[PDB]
Amino acid sequence: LGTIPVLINKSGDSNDQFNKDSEQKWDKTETNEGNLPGFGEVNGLYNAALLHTYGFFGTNTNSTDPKIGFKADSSSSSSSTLVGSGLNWTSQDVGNLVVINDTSFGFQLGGWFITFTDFIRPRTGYLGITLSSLQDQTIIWADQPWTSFKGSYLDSDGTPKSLWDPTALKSLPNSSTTYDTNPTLSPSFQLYQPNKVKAYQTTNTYNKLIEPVDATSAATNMTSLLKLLTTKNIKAKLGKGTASSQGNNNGGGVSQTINTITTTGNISEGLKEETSIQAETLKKFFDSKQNNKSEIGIGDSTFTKMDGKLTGVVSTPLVNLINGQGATSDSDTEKIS
Amino acid sequence: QAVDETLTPWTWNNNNFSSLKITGENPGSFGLVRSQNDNLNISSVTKNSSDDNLKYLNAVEKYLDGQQNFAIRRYDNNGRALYDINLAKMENPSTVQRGLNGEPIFDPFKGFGLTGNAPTDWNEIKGKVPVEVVQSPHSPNLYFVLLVPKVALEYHNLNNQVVKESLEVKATQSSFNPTQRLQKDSPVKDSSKQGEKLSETTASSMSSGMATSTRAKALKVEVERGSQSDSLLKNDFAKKPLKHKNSSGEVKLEAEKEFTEAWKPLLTTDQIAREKGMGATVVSFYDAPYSENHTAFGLVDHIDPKKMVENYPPSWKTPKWNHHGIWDYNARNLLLQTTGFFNPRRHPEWFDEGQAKADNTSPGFKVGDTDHKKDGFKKNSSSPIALPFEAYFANIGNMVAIGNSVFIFGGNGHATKMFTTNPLSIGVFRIKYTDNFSKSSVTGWPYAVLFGGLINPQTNGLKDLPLGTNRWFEYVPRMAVSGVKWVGNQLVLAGTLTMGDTATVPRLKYDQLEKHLNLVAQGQGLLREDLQIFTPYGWANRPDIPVGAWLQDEMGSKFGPHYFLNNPDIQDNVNNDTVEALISSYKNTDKLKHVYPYRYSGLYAWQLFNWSNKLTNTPLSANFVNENSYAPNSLFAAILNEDLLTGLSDKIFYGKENEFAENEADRFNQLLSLNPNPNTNWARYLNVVQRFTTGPNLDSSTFDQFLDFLPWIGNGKPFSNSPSSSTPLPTFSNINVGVKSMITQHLNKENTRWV
Amino acid sequence: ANTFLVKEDSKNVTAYTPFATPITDSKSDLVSLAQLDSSYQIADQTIHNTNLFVLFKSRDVKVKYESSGSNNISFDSTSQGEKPSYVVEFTNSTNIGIKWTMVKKYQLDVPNVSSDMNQVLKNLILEQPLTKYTLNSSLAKEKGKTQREVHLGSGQANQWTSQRNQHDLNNNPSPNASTGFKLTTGNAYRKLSESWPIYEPIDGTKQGKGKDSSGWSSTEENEAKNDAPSVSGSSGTFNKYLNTKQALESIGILFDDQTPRNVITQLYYASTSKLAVTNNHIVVMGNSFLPSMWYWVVERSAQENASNKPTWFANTNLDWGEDKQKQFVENQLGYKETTSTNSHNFHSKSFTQPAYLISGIDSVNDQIIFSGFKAGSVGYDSSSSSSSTKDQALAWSTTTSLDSKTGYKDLVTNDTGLNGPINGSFSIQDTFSFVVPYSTTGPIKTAYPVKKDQKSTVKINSLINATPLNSYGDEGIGVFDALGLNYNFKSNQERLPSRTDQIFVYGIVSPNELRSAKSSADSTGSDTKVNWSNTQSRYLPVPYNYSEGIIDASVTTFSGLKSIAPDGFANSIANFSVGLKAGIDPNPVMSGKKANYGAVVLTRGGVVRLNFNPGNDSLLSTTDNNIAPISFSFTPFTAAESAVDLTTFKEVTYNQESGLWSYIFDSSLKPSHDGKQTPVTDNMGFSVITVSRTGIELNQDQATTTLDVAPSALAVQSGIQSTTQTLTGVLPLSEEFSAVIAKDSDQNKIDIYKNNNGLFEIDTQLSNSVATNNGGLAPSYTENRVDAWGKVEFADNSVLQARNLVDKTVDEIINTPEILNSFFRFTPAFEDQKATLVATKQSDTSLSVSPRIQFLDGNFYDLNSTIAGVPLNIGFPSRVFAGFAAL
Ligand SMILES: CC(=O)N[C@H]1[C@H]([C@H](O)[C@H](O)CO)O[C@@](OC[C@H]2O[C@@H](O[C@H]3[C@H](O)[C@@H](O)CO[C@@H]3CO)[C@H](O)[C@@H](O)[C@H]2O)(C(=O)O)C[C@@H]1O
Ligand SMILES: [K+]
Repeated sequence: LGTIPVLINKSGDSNDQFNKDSEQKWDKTETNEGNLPGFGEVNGLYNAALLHTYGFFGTNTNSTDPKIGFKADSSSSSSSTLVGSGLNWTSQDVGNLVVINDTSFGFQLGGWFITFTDFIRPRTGYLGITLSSLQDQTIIWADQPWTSFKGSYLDSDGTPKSLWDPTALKSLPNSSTTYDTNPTLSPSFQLYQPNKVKAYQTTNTYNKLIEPVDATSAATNMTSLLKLLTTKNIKAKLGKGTASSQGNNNGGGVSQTINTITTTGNISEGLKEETSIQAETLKKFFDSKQNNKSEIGIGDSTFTKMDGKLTGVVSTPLVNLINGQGATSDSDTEKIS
Repeated sequence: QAVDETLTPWTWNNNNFSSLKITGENPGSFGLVRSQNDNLNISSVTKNSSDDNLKYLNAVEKYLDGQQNFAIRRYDNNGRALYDINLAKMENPSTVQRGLNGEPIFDPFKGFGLTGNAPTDWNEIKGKVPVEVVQSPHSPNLYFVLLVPKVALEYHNLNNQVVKESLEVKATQSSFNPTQRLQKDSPVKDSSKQGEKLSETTASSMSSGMATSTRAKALKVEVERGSQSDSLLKNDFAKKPLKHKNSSGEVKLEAEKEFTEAWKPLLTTDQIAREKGMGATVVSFYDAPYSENHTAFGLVDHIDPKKMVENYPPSWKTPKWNHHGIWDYNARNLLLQTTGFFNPRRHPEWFDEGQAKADNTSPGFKVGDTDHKKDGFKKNSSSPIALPFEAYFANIGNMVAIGNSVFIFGGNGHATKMFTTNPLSIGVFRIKYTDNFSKSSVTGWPYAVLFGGLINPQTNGLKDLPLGTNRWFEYVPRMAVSGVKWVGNQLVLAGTLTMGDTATVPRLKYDQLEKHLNLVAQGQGLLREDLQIFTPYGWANRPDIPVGAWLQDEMGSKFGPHYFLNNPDIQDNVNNDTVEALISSYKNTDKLKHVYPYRYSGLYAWQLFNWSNKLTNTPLSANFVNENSYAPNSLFAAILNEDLLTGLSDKIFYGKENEFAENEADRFNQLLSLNPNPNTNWARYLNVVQRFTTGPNLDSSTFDQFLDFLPWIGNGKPFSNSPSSSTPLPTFSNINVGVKSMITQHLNKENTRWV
Repeated sequence: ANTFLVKEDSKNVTAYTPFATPITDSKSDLVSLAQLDSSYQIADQTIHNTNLFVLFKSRDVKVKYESSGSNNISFDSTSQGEKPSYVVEFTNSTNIGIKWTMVKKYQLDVPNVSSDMNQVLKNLILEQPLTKYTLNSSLAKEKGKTQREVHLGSGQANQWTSQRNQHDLNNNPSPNASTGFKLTTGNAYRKLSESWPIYEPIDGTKQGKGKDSSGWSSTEENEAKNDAPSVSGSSGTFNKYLNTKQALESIGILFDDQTPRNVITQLYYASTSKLAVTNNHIVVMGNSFLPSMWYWVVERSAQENASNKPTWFANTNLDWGEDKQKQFVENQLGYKETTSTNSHNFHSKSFTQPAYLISGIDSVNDQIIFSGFKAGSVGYDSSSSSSSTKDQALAWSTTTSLDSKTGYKDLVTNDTGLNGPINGSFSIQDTFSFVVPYSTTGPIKTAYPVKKDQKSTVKINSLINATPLNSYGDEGIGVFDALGLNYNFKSNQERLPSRTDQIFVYGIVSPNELRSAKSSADSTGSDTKVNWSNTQSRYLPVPYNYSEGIIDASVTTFSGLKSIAPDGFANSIANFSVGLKAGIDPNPVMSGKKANYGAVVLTRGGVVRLNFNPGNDSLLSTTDNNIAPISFSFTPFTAAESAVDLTTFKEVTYNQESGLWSYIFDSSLKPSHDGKQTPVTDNMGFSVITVSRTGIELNQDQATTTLDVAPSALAVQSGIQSTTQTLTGVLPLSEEFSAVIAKDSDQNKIDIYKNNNGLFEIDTQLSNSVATNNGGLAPSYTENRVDAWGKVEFADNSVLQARNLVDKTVDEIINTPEILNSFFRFTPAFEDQKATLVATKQSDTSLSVSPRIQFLDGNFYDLNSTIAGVPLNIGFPSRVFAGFAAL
């Protein structure tokens, strides 16, 4: 769903900025210049890498550097909060279960279609899952995005398909009307609290756990971060918040999952071990395949546009009808009476 | 009767249904349609301050009966429309006439025989909209349809001062600050009651041991019933030498001083059951595409909330209480958390009074009196779990038919979800037919008992997930449901699922809340997040030390031998000479247990490995359960016993084997498991799942490698970062992060070279 | 045989129809017919090629052991206790009804005893039998000397590292490993010539006399008696001792008044409990209650008046899966030496595992399948005088170390505990374990705890336990060994097995193998040996969830372990097994492959599947030694199957059509009185457990010639149960239906249970329909009623004219069964019940028809049907149709 939160000290606002260069040291994780938080971080993962993949600092996601991030300093006491990723999807955004044949089935889940191809008959060296992602930025950066999904269905050419309409989205319950709405109630908003933390050691920084301090008055030092809690303010600083997103103005239509064969999802050379640890040989197996993910069963759904509104579909064992149109003369059967 | 082109097909957000493919003797389609017209001003139905919701909801249904039309037309095998079926408007409605053996009288060109009179309750079914359709697997021309009030579609288009969020936005006139809503102040030692603490063991039994030390001994805990009519003779788990802060009044969960306009359901479970127009309905019907009498009704059933709520487990009468009871209740209330396993401070969607009961008071047990021996007895409950309007329509949708029966697995919840409110499918309804389809019956049951047979052998994914349970159904699984369908010969379920709460299994030391604001806010319902957060510096030595034991080092000057901060480097070494002083002497009895003078410690995985509701190799085994999730936090799909789902009886019977202990003497020697009683049947329902799946068929750090391989949808870039000195690092996996070194110097300094 | 045999009591077998009615005059006193006296009862019976084979044993039997001379085991001729147990072959002599007549009668004689054997037997000592009412704390025995006390002595483990090379304990990290358990306190141990007591200690750590025979009878027996007096309708306190006399009678212990008979007698009486029959042999084995030390291979050719001899298990080598697994068991049997004198045990005289707790026994094709639990056998120091291990059993955990390379083969061949103690308690870093963390100057040495000095002068004799535990020592490793709770700390946590405690044993025995056994048993002079090479063993602990409150994360031991055991046993540490039964899969196998067969057996907490290769009648194996011997699969019980009292097992049937096993529990088998002498009042009713196969079976298609996943079974409590009725019999008519015959008060009643999607429920209308037989053998027919025969309405005669069938002749119509199905409309009583019309020519112009209708058992009945040759005369109608042409 793309909605793992990130921990922040610094926003894109005047004198509040954090830099891609001369302020982060990927080669020196032993010291504060590696910017590892040591408190308030999401478990299992790493915050600065997640911020880089989101592109909150550097030109990775936008035509100019947004300068949003986290820094560890040895000169003073400091404050932070979690913020959202910029995306408004949620785990309740699950659509139709569809069955493809005697053993394979899948469903829509937000911007993805997922397939559980091997669950009925497992095999060695197969990962058991396939995934297809939507591409349209006008859907992915929407404020209530699942309202644009019009349904998912099996089709008589042998693939699952889905419908979308970028004209179906609507505004939040109010337009702020008269005051500065910092807490805009919306599907990725939360009342994240201040964390307040002592100065980091300049060397041997991570030899002990990092120590928090009384946060009960800390909000006064971090007003830029409190404004950045609302996803629309994140999107505005990332350049996604208005018509600068570009692409299709309308462009509703049909989406389809990636092509598949009996070899799809076979990863037998990345599975098992005989020299090292299994994740590391799978990492070697993935590194040459980063540009060729479709044979792993991972990729983007293909898409075609339609004219007018999309409202829904109705289905038959021979054909699928869109808005109830698409019927034919049944030309192979005309001569029988 | 005949087709009207002004109605157009549509998809409901809650189940994503829009058409059924008919199969067998006469193929084609049924599909939902609605009127195309714009400018639906529902806000014109004005709401006064002096009255309840029911007359407003009936005025909205009466308004929508004028402003819109809805229908379920048939189509042929190529999609040509045949007849209209606007259920609010169709001419001469009738049930089908029967022979003496229950069979409907029929001849394909004539169609069915019609009795000339409508089914039961026709005067209140005619306002409802159909939202899902299915076909009988074994009976010809026989179909089933599910219907709801039109507000179950229009819920987000109703006016905002009645369809509110569970949290207020505020005017922000003093500027915004997220700390102003949080109850935050930490508890303290009682200035007039310091002496009631656990006693130190004055002499400790030898047990054929030999070693000795200078350190202070283990602390005794004792419980026994005595002879008095309303008191124990001892009850050391119920001691209370800590008390809450005073900061312009006492800090506690007290809903009436926080919620000035408390959020509440559109209707209560006891309203929806009795106001027959507001409950959901299923009907059977008969259809043939080319007959004179082409369509007519069978029978009508109410999807009555009481047929689900009266099938909730006995503990769901007291969601503020759990099988650990008094010490856990006090430790949660001292940390300002939800007590029990399901209270409305986190989960208001299942309670008839919503936020107005968001408190730890009167848990169905006697607590907070002047004597620890007087606390700890069963009494009348203040608030049971219900099925109010919002949770009710999230439990509606996703149908299937099996034998002489049909089911409702509930939706994804997009009928009734709001940005701070998370209603879900909490179980399954079944409708069953009898006397050769002359009669019918209706029931439902929660997923909490139906999933009770889950074990580690039943998945090809990762092991030990927070999906386990025991003789008390205090774990409460619920889902956003993708659907139920036949995968060849196998009946399969899919969706997203709630685990147990993984974010609060580690637990704070009592004083430090003012430097841990997010970790308390995540328990308070103020932050509705289910992700695990790194916080180890403030945790206690174990989650399960009783509140009478904590106050043994208020200075920290001994590093709290029985209870201290979780740092991993300064754990007490058991060595082998050490154990005789710290554990290898303190034997328990049928009335005596101990708290050890040992500095336990460990990070997040060791916390979950000991106190999460983990799966195991045998059912009903999980003695520890923490709390239940805010939202779905797992993928889920499963293979079901379609036979057992057909064979199980309509009514589940629980008994005293599922009750909490009546007083604390029965809690001290508490039975972990029991055989079903002769009248009860709950143990039959445990085995409806054959197999389940949760993600890729990958083991250990290999799964974190898949997490790094997939692209982020906001930019098309994989979290592994490798497809382009001073290059960036990955987030989930540890490969190429930091530097390599040999583990030969760690812990035991052995086996590493070969195993 | 279209019938079911029902044991009405200890002497009488009656034949029943599928209509749950006795065949008239069929009821037969098989004891009287065997020309046996009124003291004999039926133990077990079986059908082989249509004849009935019966095992009979006598309540009057008295066996003796005299350690001198050498016809050491014999019956007691004086009085009237020369009452050996018999197998008898009966044939049905009539073709109408049942007249059992006797064919062949075989006496089961007492074992020969070699010189070598009688030297072990001299000082062989045996634990008092486990019962219903035995507690975790009854079993528990006082902890013996540490390895480093035995050797170095009273003195120090500051010298443990200086000294362990001079006692062949090089690199041994376990000075505090236990050498075993004391025989001065606990469960009574007794020689073959002595008697077990009726009293069991509540805390055997304190309250028994163990093997202190002499001490029991002059001190502690009066205490037990005053504390736990037999009922006499007395009542006492039961503070220190249960009184299990009635629980004892229940499991087949015999008595002169209030005293049990000698051990050798109870051994013989138990030994003759189960039977199986092949073309060439009768094999007879013991019950699940006492250890058995011998089994019978009778040659069916045996002359009329012969004395068939039992083969000793001490003379029967099994394959335990790998040679090491044998060594583990044999090493712990006792001390071997050329250097010692008069110090005789099973190991020192080159015998193997001497005793099994046998699950039961069956035949498929010409093969005997058995299974059971290795009965604990260890050495014990019977020395007299400063012997440190005096009056001590010599036993140790043999549980695989933590560092063991994983994969089954490695686990069970790990050198850990092979020749002596190694296991106790270990606190590496801060991670407690009972099992050695590793198994460096060189490799770790284990040694047998008899100090090198006393090696010449020491007296290590053999004992046998009442259970599958070798080691009763009241330390934490004992609980973990018994409950299956030792685990490694690697990236899989595969559970660390013992190879001496809780060891299950099964095999398939060929007719040549039974031929050696008969050869061992007839051997002149010395002990001849038998290899059974189609066997395996498996660590099979009792489930840990049958206990409470075990400490981890005052370690809990046997004397303090808390039982919550649902399956009718007080104790939650000693495994049990009952009702082994084999069966041919009815599911077709690919042509040119032979029919599949398995067996199943119940153990505490689960069903076990034994799997075979019909090709060469072998245990199923696969190529990899990583996956575990694929001959065995364990499927755990749910709450419902766990709740059944396994000590009430009555009988197990297999049905070849359904491919399903039926396990019948009868609560009338419960003893009269508790260990506290409280009347037992839940002794009414019964229960059925249905076992089916699960998985991919051998030889479905080219893929299933090779298998690397063991087929398994599934036990389901079916719904057929009662806490009110007294059972007579359960007839599994079909997958869809069972008939129960019971008495509410004192007359027999027929209930029909109908399978509803895997769950059986009573059908009261079908019960009433079937039970309404009006004294006939089968349910009444009524024209106007949907009864057991459904309902048949005939067409009017006017159908012939209307359909122009008058132009057809009688012979045409009579050879056109689809035309004559149009002469009636049928209403089935149960789904998919079928019926046809049989036609009979009556004249040139007319015929009659008469329905042929399926009953509950899937079989068709009509006017001419018989059971056992007796016409049923059910009462189907006949209906003339007339007006057909002659051509
Ligand atoms: C089952 C068992 O006996 N475990 C023993 C372990 C085991 O060998 C190691 O954990 C494996 O790595 O060894 C212990 O003892 C080693 C130390 O003993 C000290 O002497 C103590 C003795 O341990 C105690 O039982 C009685 O007092 C003695 C002092 O007079 C030595 O001083 C020290 O150098 C070590 O050799 C252990 O783990 O500590 C004991 C375990 O019981
Ligand atoms: K009849």
